[PDB]
Amino acid sequence: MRLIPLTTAEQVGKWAARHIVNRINAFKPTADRPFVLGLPTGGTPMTTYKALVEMHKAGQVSFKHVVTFNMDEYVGLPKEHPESYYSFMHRNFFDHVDIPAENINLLNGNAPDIDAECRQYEEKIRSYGKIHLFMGGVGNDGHIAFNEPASSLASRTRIKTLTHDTRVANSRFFDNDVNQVPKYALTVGVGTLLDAEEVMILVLGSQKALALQAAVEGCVNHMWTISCLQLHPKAIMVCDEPSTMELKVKTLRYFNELEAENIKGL
Amino acid sequence: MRLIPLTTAEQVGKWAARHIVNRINAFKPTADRPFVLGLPTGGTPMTTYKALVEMHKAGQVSFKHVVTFNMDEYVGLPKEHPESYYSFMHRNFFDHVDIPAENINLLNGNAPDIDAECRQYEEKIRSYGKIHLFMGGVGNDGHIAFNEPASSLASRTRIKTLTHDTRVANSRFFDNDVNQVPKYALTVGVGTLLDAEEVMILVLGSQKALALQAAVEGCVNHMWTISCLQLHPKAIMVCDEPSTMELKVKTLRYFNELEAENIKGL
Amino acid sequence: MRLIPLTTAEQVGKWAARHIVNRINAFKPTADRPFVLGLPTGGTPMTTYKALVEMHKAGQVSFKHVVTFNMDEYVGLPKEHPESYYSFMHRNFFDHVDIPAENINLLNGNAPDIDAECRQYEEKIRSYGKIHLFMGGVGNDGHIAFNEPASSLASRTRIKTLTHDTRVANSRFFDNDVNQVPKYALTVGVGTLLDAEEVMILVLGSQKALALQAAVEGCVNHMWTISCLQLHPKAIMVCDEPSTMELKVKTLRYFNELEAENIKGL
Amino acid sequence: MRLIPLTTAEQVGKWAARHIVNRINAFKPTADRPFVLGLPTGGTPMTTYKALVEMHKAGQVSFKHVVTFNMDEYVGLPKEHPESYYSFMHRNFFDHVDIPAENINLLNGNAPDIDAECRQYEEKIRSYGKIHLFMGGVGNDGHIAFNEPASSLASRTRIKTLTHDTRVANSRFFDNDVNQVPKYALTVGVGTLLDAEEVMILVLGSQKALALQAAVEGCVNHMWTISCLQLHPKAIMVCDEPSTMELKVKTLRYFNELEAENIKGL
Amino acid sequence: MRLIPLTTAEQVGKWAARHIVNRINAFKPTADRPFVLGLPTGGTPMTTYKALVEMHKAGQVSFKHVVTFNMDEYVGLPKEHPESYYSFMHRNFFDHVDIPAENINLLNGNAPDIDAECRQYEEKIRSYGKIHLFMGGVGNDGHIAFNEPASSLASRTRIKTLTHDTRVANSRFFDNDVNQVPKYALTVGVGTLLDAEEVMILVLGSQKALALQAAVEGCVNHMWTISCLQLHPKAIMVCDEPSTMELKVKTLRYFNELEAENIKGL
Amino acid sequence: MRLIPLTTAEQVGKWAARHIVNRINAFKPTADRPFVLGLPTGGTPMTTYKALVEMHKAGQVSFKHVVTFNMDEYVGLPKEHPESYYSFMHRNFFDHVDIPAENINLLNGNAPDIDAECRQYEEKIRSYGKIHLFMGGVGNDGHIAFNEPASSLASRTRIKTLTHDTRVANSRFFDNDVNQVPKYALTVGVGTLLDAEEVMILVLGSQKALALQAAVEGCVNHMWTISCLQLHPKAIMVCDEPSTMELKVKTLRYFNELEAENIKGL
Ligand SMILES: CC(=O)N[C@@H]1[C@@H](O)[C@H](O)[C@@H](COP(=O)(O)O)O[C@@H]1O
Ligand SMILES: CC(=O)N[C@@H]1[C@@H](O)[C@H](O)[C@@H](COP(=O)(O)O)O[C@@H]1O
Ligand SMILES: CC(=O)N[C@@H]1[C@@H](O)[C@H](O)[C@@H](COP(=O)(O)O)O[C@@H]1O
Ligand SMILES: CC(=O)N[C@@H]1[C@@H](O)[C@H](O)[C@@H](COP(=O)(O)O)O[C@@H]1O
Ligand SMILES: CC(=O)N[C@@H]1[C@@H](O)[C@H](O)[C@@H](COP(=O)(O)O)O[C@@H]1O
Ligand SMILES: CC(=O)N[C@@H]1[C@@H](O)[C@H](O)[C@@H](COP(=O)(O)O)O[C@@H]1O
Repeated sequence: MRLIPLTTAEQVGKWAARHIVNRINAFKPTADRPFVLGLPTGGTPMTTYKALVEMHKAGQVSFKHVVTFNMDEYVGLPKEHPESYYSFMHRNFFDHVDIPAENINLLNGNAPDIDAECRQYEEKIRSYGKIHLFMGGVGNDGHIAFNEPASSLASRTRIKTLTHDTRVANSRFFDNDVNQVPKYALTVGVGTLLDAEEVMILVLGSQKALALQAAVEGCVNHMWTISCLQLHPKAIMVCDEPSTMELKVKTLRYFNELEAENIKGL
Repeated sequence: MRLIPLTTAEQVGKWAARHIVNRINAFKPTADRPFVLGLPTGGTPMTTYKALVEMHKAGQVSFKHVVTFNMDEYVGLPKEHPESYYSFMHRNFFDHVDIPAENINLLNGNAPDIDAECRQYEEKIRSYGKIHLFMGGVGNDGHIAFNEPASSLASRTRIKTLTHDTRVANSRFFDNDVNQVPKYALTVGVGTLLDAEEVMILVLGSQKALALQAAVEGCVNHMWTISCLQLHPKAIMVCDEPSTMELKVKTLRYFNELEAENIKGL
Repeated sequence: MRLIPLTTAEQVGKWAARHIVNRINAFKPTADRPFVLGLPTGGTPMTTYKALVEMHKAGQVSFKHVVTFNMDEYVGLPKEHPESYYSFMHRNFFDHVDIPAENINLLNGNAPDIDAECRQYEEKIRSYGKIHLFMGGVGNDGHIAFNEPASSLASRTRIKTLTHDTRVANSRFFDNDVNQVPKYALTVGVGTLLDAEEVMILVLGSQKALALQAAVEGCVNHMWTISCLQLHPKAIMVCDEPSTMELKVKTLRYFNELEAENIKGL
Repeated sequence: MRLIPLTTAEQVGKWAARHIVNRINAFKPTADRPFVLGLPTGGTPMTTYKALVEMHKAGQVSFKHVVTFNMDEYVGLPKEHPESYYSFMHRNFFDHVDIPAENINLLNGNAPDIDAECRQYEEKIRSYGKIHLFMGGVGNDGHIAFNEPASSLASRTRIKTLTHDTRVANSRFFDNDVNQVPKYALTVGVGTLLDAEEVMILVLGSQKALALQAAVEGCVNHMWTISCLQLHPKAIMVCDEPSTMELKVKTLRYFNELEAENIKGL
Repeated sequence: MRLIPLTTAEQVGKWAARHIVNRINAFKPTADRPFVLGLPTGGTPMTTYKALVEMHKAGQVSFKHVVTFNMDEYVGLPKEHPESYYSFMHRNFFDHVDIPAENINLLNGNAPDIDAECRQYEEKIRSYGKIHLFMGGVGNDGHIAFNEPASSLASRTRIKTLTHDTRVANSRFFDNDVNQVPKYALTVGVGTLLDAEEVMILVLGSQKALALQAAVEGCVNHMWTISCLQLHPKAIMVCDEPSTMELKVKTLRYFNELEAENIKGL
Repeated sequence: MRLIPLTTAEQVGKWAARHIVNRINAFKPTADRPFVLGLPTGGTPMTTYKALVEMHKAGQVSFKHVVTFNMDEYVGLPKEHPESYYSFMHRNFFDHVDIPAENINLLNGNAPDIDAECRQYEEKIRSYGKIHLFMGGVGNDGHIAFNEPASSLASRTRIKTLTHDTRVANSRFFDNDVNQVPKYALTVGVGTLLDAEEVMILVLGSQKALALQAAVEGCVNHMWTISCLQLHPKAIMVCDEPSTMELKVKTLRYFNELEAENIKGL
């Protein structure tokens, strides 16, 4: 696992965007061989989306040949609701880039047949082969996507019932009313993520400090699903300062020496 | 992982039996495509066996097309001994149902070639493809089948030496004489169980409270082999009240909200 | 997992050598079907190398048909340096046995293309199929090979930056000057080791007590990479007395009863 | 320790306030023998001060012979500042009760000699002899009063430097500008608190769930000073529902039945 | 702390009983200066009372000038009930020794004013001044006397409500009917115990293995009140073999060599 | 607790030595009111004694009215032996300062009645009244003085039997022959230490990293007696860089800013 210890969310987003652009550009995607990118929503990826749009506008990247897959979506939330994940992704990313509409994949939380929706979603990823880079965040309770505590570390895309705390946390976007936050969501499983070629998790803020420690210094367990990355051959966690506060001095020292050159864009 | 928090062993057995019957019936087994069921012995599955026999007698299930595989068997215990696992399974289940004798699989603890016995057992499961549902219990020390502490989480069917505590625990059936409990047993491995399509563990009594916590809230480790279910994509633990006492309030609250409808047979 | 609780490093080496000889002899290697052995360096395997040379001289084993692969090698250390792993292996083993030079595999820490070196190394193991028995030691911090804390449990052969503590520990061989210990090394990954048919770890001295406990009684985690053996279907740890001091009385009692006969060569 | 498991903050306040009134009335304070009360600030005791004001107005209690001591005060913040603990206390409590100015004892955070201030404060308590009941809350990191992690469990009243985390927590009352909150504060020590005849801690909210677990289920340590209550002969923890989420089912079960009759008052 | 590692309960009793006799005889009790002895009930001290009776009959000790105090007593159970601690003590000890009735002090669980009872009890001890040796056992959850988990480490003699687990444990003496065991009990507190000049705890059985580990290797906390012995200047733990199974090899090693000569008495 | 985070042992010594001088000079010792100083041996305080000698020679401090007490002494080792703590103290400190022989108090490990020795020692301290400052180090397993793991947190001066590990640690001064180091030692107890008005512990080296974490972040327990400082009202830990490697980033951050001005002295 690589851990990039940065100072601010701004730097985090600049590092992540830069890494994505480099993967894409080094890959040289075509219409017959596209780059498959997995994406998250939430407050965490905002700086990364901001920097990506910039770079695109500056002619640094083209998503003309990039296929995207999102991690999850709320169940029973109208697609046009400002807070639906479909809305988020268009408002903050899709509307500003040159990605073909047929290249965008999102789960339908209003699918009449939930199981069919999830299976087809997995079948859609398979037809492309694999996700080259899956970007994500981490929940306060250590959840990756909506794979809440007690989720199988070998789980696939399926419906999950949101923890009360996740709902309270997400009430931010629902004018602080937990009663308005959807109780369920369609989400890719831990095994789905483990199948990605590279996984990049963004960690920002003190609220994630415990989740980072569980991920870095904790053991593999299903209560903190982010611990699954210990089993992934190519995981990177990009962090800011407050999120590293629960780590041991030696752990951070090691990562600091490691990424010294790699983080000095300046 | 799903955890069904019930109150009594009676309810546990009624839930388990019901789940098995539904799997079988929904599967619609034929002679060319049989349902493969993995089974345990011990005090734990008694209520489940009781309810299964009932349902069969009431014409709710037919084991005419069900192939069974048992988890383990004592080494060096005569097959006719009342306490041999072969005896247990016939006395409490086989004698009362319409399952063909050629459809029953049990390990021979008196096999002259222990390795040959175990290999053939694994070869027999393979010829059928896979075990559709493996039912089991959990030991006080967290063992699944006889995969005692320090057993490989990728182990296959093999011979294992019983822990002293397991023997003392099992002395119940040997008129409380530990000296009469077999020191060894042939058992399916953790990897053998992980290969099952669905795994259903029954947890009953306060003696299992620590094992349940290790399974639900603990990390993956080989000292408590029941933790292997965290790696299984389809595990269910059916519990009574005393076995949930070591769990965190939040953990039980989550599972209670989850199974509210699913447990209200009434 | 099997754990052989011996008393001295001498006995440890005699047990390990004996086990290797038995594997080789029982295997009956030919030029068309050679025995593939993975090997370590460091202070730990000295007694085992000593006993192996003896047995060979006594006509008990022939490495004429054995292919070897070493775990790691220092980056940027001249091959002729007495402390290079290449030097170690020739000085303490190769020079004294009848193994063909074309049967020896070592990583080139001076490879101009580090990635190419590591990939080819993995390709070389694959061409042979698999490593039949991989012998190794364990670091104070729980590292297996140079898979330092925070290494992926699914990692392959690659370059790794040595922890400061590992360097201080290895300064023994560099006349106690940490500044002389190479900062990097080419090493086989955890997944590379997990792929071996059998893994035998030698644990000697009180300095390894914490690493042994992490391995035996701890949970699977990437901070203590030796915990990966819990996932291996055929691991054995051969220990002396001081290295078992952190284990629970019950754990050692179990292993003592288990290996009573198997360790009484006398 | 007694732990009163309630559902709501309103209930906590009603319970706590009734407890104080009962103790005072049983004591029968007079001019020569006043009842000494220790009090806190923060959002936690708001419902309690409210209820207390209700009871006084209703003629249920009089503070005419109650001497009070507050836990702490910010250093350098002007007395008349709306957020000084002096203002909080008057705005929320003193302004509505019949307590004579003589009886109010608050730490002077703007004293010329901070060392002398703290010492005279401890002297004040001693002069009266003993604080009969000390009410307080608990910080998110378990700090009691301003005895931050790593404070001595035998500490007395002194100047203390706040944890960045505490400042972030308190920034709420300073328009969320961490730069606004005072870096230092005068506070009673853990020893001062342990000297109190009875200690009642109010726990409200999910943010305090870890602190509550540390206090009830953890060991005594100076990182979570709230754990010092395990050494107190008369300690009570009054909690609302979300604060008990990290406790064990058995832990909450025990307390629920103990306090059953004691909370049915409604 | 001293820990006497023995093999059998008979040895524990013989050791413990010799210790008491030695202390008494060294003390040279008289009418004005009696030796004060604290005593427990339960299955644990059976071998000790037996040995003690043997020694007295043999003319080795006399209790004519020994004042005794028992740890606890069930509330509401009639004195003459075969299971009241009053009956246990007489049936098993007093009936066979020369202790005058005056010297026997037991808690009256059927007193009209439970509060007054506990207080007078503490007064009794103070009148004599000090308990020279307090013998006791440890519950499965580490409770000492009836100071159940969450009791204050500074508690005094008071009424206590038993844990459901304790009641299940004690149901043995009530024909295994949990409904038969008293929900309450008067008991000496942890403080009362810590006031004893010397405390000797007998640990027998596998059921006490976790409690013994908590006491010796755990931290001080009120969940396992037996941990309070870490703060005692003169504490001894006398154990049989299965009770030491959760300790570390090094822990038991240390104690074994310390007590080597001390237990060879046979 | 205060923790002074320094980089080098030289800095630790300079800091610690300045602290002692400051305290002495502020105290203004005289013949009737001497300053009582507790002192340790071992490699840890070498830089401190050196600095102290420098300051005395420079006319900054005088020990003419300082009474000193040492923590411990080997039993059975002749006084004049180069490694007796008596020799260490004179060779390294007393020989260079103006302290009169009358003022030196060392434990006599070759006394005819070890019990009487320890008791008179405690009497010596009491006669002076109080040790104003006790300087000491911490063992690798966190033992303070020779109060090895499992010593009472309320212990007094007594004979103690060393842990094999401690002997291995001290064999350095006995030509690395463990057989050379004394199995027993007279030592001040944890209680004796807690009675000191102020306790300053010097922590140097990576070998002490776990002990430092136990002391600062662990719970109070008798396995790591250094944890007793959490109950002390005036404790200071002076550390070099590698000793802080197991602490949390936040823990070291806190202390760094507290002591910022306090260590800039250089
Ligand atoms: C409607 C609903 O919420 N269904 C989910 C199911 O999809 C999931 O598989 C299981 C937990 O299992 P997992 O997290 O291990 O997949 O919980 C619930 O049954
Ligand atoms: C006769 C006997 O008891 N043999 C078992 C062996 O079958 C098992 O493989 C090993 C533990 O390994 P495992 O639990 O990881 O398979 O212990 C013993 O050697
Ligand atoms: C030059 C160097 O040191 N490169 C390594 C890289 O090879 C390794 O993959 C990664 C940790 O990841 P891993 O331990 O999980 O493979 O750390 C560093 O980036
Ligand atoms: C100005 C200031 O912040 N002073 C405090 C001091 O009062 C306190 O004693 C010590 C920690 O110790 P304690 O928390 O154990 O008293 O830290 C700081 O030096
Ligand atoms: C009737 C009854 O059960 N009373 C006890 C009380 O005596 C005890 O003080 C408290 C717990 O506190 P302690 O264990 O810390 O004294 O719980 C209960 O209220
Ligand atoms: C000769 C010898 O080694 N005596 C000590 C004794 O002095 C000490 O009190 C006890 C442990 O108790 P403590 O460490 O709690 O005092 O162990 C040993 O018996």
